[PDB]
Amino acid sequence: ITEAALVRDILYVFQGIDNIKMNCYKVENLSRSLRDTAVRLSELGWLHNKIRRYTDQRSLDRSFGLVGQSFCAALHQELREYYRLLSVLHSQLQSLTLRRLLVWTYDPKIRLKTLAALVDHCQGRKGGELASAVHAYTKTGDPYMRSLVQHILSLVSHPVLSFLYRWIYDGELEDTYHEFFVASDPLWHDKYTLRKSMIPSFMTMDQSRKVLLIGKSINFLHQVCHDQTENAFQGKIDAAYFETSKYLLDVLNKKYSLLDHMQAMRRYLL
Amino acid sequence: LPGTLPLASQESAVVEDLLYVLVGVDGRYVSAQPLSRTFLVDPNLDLSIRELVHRILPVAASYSAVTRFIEEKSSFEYGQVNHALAAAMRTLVKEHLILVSQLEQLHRQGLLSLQKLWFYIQPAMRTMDILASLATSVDKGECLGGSTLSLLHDRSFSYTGDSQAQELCLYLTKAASAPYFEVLEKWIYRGIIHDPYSEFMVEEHEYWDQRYTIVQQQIPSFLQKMADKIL
Repeated sequence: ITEAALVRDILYVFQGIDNIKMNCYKVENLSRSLRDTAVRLSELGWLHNKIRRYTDQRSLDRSFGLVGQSFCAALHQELREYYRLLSVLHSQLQSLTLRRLLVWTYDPKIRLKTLAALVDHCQGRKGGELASAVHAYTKTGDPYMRSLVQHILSLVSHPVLSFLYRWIYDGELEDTYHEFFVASDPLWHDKYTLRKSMIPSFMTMDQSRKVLLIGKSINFLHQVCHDQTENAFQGKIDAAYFETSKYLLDVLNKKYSLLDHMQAMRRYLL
Repeated sequence: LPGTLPLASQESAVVEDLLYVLVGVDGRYVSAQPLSRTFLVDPNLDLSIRELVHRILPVAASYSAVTRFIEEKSSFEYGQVNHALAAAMRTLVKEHLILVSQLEQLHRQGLLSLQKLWFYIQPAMRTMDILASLATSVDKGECLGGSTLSLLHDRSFSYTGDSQAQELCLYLTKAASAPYFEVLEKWIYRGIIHDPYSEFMVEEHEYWDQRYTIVQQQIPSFLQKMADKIL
């Protein structure tokens, strides 16, 4: 068996398509110096399977949510590039050898090491609980991984910050699948519950009680009151707080005006 | 006879026939079977090719099921929305007839190996997988008029974070709702309701609570908030 023939099959084992057959890609003759280097190279292709099965099994059921899509659709932009590398490597096979591949594919032996171990740490997590389990991969320090995962977080946490900027300025939460940590009940004491399970890790437990209070302050301002209208992130919550609440008292003291009712509920009821 | 043919060269024969399969024209080896279209490749071919060919063909089947939605849903028995949804879904098929033209020319020079094909079609495998899901969710429940515009406002919200399949479903809705919105312009600044096919939300009759009645089915589900101020 010529060395060139091995270089022909390996360029397929990098994808899943099997001399080299299918958990290690046991190769089945040739000299021992060849089988050993194939084994490690063939195994990199096996990883590519574990990351492909997830982005194919969960791209099937429609009950994975809105965050579980931006994650399952951000594991593909990090795979087209892995399909560009296989393009270049195939054009030169017409020269490269085994010992020349090791340096070519030494870096995509790591990105296919974090992604193939990022989809196992978050298996049953849907909704925000998944955007909180791909953030527990940033406390790593490794400047090559902390700058990769801190990009997938910037895509996975886009739908979460889509409900938040909706449940703060308009107070109209809408999620058929239960993802947002503000659960409604089909106007102050009930119909609003802080979901302890779907709070993202990158929001402190106190910040999660200022959104449930800004959403409630606007939802209640419309129906019952009968009226219609990072560090910069923390400043946005407080900006939406020191304006909405200050307006809720004005409409509750001039038209009835939460404060204007406390005084009026003492004059008569007391 | 690809069995008695060398390995590294027969791959250049499949990539030629494979390009024809994307077009939908019956090829030499990769043929089609009578009708969700299922293909057959060959009994005696290399294992490390067929398992790779069968990964591309899901862009042929998702095209032999969209071209059959254009050549059908353009009839007059369907309204002024199942028309525009079938025209704005025809500009795309043209842009796919070019991405197979650029490959038919780049293959002459020998620069198109099978492994190189599996990379270039990656975007054309994802777009033809959205149009082959609306063309099967518009025929599942018979939609014409408004209910075929509620679907294109929910299939566009489910992709709220993809940004590669939401810039698309926002091009279909923005184009499959102009004819519906050109009669609304006539039922707002004036009283005349043309609506030849029975699809508009408001239908007239022949002392006035029975003349014009809101139809419940044909409400676009994004005008649901103002379904009363319209009438």
